Amino acid sequence: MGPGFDFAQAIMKKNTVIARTEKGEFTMLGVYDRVAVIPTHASVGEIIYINDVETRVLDACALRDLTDTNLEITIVKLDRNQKFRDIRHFLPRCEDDYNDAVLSVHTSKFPNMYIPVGQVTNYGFLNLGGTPTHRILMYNFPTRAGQCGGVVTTTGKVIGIHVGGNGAQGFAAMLLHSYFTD
Ligand SMILES: CCS(=O)(=O)NCc1ccc2c(c1)OCO2
Repeated sequence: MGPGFDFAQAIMKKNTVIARTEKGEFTMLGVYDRVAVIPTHASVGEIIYINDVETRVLDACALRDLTDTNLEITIVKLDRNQKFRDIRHFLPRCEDDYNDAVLSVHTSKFPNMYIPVGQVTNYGFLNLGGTPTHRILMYNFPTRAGQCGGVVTTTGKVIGIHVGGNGAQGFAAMLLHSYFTD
């Protein structure tokens, strides 16, 4: 409808796949080469389904900060025959607050879904499903089961992936440029 949705659509159309694990279907953001991200609670194993194709996992790393606190991001390297468009230059370098964000989801259950979530707070610490978690972004939208892995964007920036909610608020794990240096 406007330039926020324009940027979100551009990311969804080229840089997302549908990931299936034993824990469900997730929106999965491809970042560069064969490297993607998913919420750690997806419990990635040795094999994952990518757009319903059986795919070997070459590496999977559940990220934690230097206090050894959960970040709820898993970085996955996929044995896939095709590279993602490199979008690392759209990742923020530092922790921040944002205005006018969009949460975008693409699954069998929620195809081509775009939610204007509005203002995003650098919330920080969250007890997420009983797990102490850092670098959480919060938005005041009643997000629901099926949105985990959804991409949080502003115009020109890919800032997080949706990891939970409390019925009234939704929570995303930050994406930082420093996670994907090589
Ligand atoms: C807190 C429940 S939820 O429905 O908001 N999000 C799914 C979820 C489930 C288990 C988790 C988790 C997130 O992060 C750590 O363990």
